[PDB]
Amino acid sequence: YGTVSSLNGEPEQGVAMEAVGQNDCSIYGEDTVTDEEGKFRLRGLLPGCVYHVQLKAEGNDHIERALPHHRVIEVGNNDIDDVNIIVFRQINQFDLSGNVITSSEYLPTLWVKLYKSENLDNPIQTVSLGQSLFFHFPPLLRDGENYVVLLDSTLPRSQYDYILPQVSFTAVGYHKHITLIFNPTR
Amino acid sequence: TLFHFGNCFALAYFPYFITYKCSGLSEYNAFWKCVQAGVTYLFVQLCKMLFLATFIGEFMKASVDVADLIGLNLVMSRNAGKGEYKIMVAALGWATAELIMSRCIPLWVGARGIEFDWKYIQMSIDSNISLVHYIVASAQVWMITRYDHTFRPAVLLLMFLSVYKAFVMETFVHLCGSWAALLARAVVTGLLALSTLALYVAVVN
Amino acid sequence: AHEFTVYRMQQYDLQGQPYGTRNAVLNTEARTMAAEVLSRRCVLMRLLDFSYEQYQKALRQSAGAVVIILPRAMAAVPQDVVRQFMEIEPEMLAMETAVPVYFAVEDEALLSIYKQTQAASASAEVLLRTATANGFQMVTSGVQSKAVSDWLIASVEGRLTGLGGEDLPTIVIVAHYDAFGVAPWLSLGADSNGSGVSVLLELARLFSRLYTYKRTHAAYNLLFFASGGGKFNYQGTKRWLEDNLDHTDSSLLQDNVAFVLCLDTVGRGSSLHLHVSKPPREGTLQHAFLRELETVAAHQFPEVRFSMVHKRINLAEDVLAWEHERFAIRRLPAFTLSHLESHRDGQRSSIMDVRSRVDSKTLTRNTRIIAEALTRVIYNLTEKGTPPDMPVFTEQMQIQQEQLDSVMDWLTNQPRAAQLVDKDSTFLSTLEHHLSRYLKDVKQHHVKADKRDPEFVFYDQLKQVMNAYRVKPAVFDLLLAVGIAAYLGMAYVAVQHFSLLYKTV
Ligand SMILES: *[C@@H]1O[C@H](CO)[C@@H](O)[C@H](O)[C@H]1NC(C)=O
Repeated sequence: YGTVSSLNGEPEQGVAMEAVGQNDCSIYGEDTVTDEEGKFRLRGLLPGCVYHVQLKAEGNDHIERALPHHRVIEVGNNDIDDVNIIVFRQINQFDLSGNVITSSEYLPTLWVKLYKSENLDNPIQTVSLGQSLFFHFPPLLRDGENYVVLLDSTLPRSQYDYILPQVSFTAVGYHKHITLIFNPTR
Repeated sequence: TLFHFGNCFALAYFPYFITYKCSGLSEYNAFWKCVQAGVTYLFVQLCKMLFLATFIGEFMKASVDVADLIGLNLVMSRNAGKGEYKIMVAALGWATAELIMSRCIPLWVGARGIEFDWKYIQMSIDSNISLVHYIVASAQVWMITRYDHTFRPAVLLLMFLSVYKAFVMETFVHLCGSWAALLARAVVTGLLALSTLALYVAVVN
Repeated sequence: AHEFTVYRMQQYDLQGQPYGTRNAVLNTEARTMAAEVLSRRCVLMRLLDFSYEQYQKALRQSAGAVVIILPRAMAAVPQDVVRQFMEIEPEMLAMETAVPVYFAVEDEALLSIYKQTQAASASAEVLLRTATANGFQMVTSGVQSKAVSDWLIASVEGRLTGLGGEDLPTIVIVAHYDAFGVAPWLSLGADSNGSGVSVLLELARLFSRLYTYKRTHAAYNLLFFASGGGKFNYQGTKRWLEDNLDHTDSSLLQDNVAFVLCLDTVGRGSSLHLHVSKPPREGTLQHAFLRELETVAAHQFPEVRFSMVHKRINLAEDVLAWEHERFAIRRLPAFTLSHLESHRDGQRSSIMDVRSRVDSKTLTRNTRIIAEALTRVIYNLTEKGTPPDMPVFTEQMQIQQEQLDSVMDWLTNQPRAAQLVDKDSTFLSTLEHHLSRYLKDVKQHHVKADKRDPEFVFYDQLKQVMNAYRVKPAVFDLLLAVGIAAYLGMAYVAVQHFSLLYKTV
């Protein structure tokens, strides 16, 4: 008998809600999908055992966390009230980033790449560094997808000597800060 | 360090003046002869530079030595008189040419400033020993000239082989300190000086 | 003739009174520390034996210049000497020393010249000393420092709109990216507010991630301000606060301004202190945020001791202590967060603040604490349940340790002194881009000088190149003159000697 709201206060809808018991009461417990208001109507009020409201493993794919994972509530000679849990959705973007360590004069002559692993000859993104030592490749999706960050500069070997770095950041996490280092000589 | 430049110039130029005043300059007024010798030395230096541009280190040194010997022989043959006096008009002229060359202009641009490297005093020392080295070269020229006995051509060939001793010693030092190298050059040049005076007392007849 | 690069001491002016060295020309011998005259002579000391009594003796003796040979590594130097050089710095800087002070970097030839000068300075003996008097002469290049009259102190500002309404409270976060040490070109400033601008950048990233999505879009405007012109009395904040208050009538700095956070030297250390100019009034937003901060620092991370520091505003000091002072002057709620406990501590400035002095773990923990306190106060969580025995930033929003490390490395990569970061330098451009990828309405405020009673006039010629010319006194060369006179006499005799020898045969 509480509410399941989001971080700001928006009432989440379609979130599975149940209460799993402990001790000998582990066999008792029901579930209830919350409504638009976030007012769940859990039933099965048996005293003598503490309850644990927490998010069902199945049927809750879109929703990532429940910040108060469990709420200890003492079941006395009455009902429970004011059980609020805040929840976060599952962000799917990757939000790539990463600085570049190089001299100032070499910066305008650089474009970082996003060569996909399966084909190192067909880049999918070519954000130019320009005058800023920070590239912010537009967000990607995260499911395996090994990538490359080959730093493809315009400076040829005819007047300078350099080696272009190559970084693989197989996308299973949530961020990355590739730090390509470009220090040409001669 | 202008006064350092003064001390180095006093070390270098003054012995030439001493030789000029102690060798009877008024006998020929060798100023014209010295100028002609310097012009010949400049021409020989230009020819050596052209040969080096056309064309390992030993060959360049040998060519430079041959050109210097030819110029000294021409200068000596330009005048007739006492053998010691043609010796003087050749050697002093060539030595003055060397001093006016790249052992006075660097002495001007360097030194006189704030830095002090012993290189300048070393250059002055080497310029002073170049006087006796060119004395030896002129002695070789005189042995070549003054008629053709008692294995004199063999001794002249030995002196010619011993010539380019400065380049030989420089190569040896490169293969082997700066002051140690200068001392070694001084001793070998002095040994050639004594060999040449021995040749002179042998040839006086 | 060695050609090393010497970085000069500070030459900034504030409110009209000068500070630091006021000379950038020297042409004297290099007489290191000895009982000799030491007047109008460059004095060479090494940081390993750089005592303050010795330095004050050098300055009082009117030396030609003072050159300090910093160790090349600047990290292998013993920590006790580092602490002593921390305690020497604020007193050394706050003076009108008319003798140039240059800081150099160790070199093999530098070690050789220092050794020779040390041997010659301390020490038949008189003539031998004159003969072997290898005392070098050091001369610099360029002309005297000229007052740069058109230096624009930069400032990067970015907004974050709330959920709905035109009266939302506007929490403000500021951080002065610059850091001045005893040498502007050597003032990397890693543990200084350069470790606070990194936390500000990470807070920007995290709150941008939280605000982009509707369901976590809280109704609290966040005005981030990576201010320039920092330890120089916080001019960048002064001009920004003046232009957003009295010149215009719009902008969020007047509507419903909530607490104004300020971050500086928030890196190393196991203690966090929230400094306030005046105590928070009970019930207001500042008191709520302070309660959230104390609850977080007492329940989530017990390893940090937390305590308010209430320093009353003082209008007599040269600088306004913290950064929240300039905000509290204009009747604006503000407080500063710092690992320090006393503003008088010289742990700031600190050319010694190399990158290896800000521990990444401590920086991450401090960022966690600050970000969680802000999240709890902003999102009204405290009166919603959510016991403080479990965090918000566990997964999918974890404070990126790699990002913090890379940002810190980039900040320390180049000097960040306010006199060297141009209005269009790649440091400022990269900072603006980084803030622009996460914020909205990012721009660049500038303060020139007000051109009347100059609030600040930074000077130039801070990276002069100095030449180590070998030289010997004229007495040596007089000895050489006597020698060459003897040589000339020997040569004069030698002509007649050889003539007699040839005659003898
Ligand atoms: C939000 O906070 C305000 C004041 O901090 C309070 O009056 C209000 O009740 C809070 N909202 C909720 C849902 O607790």
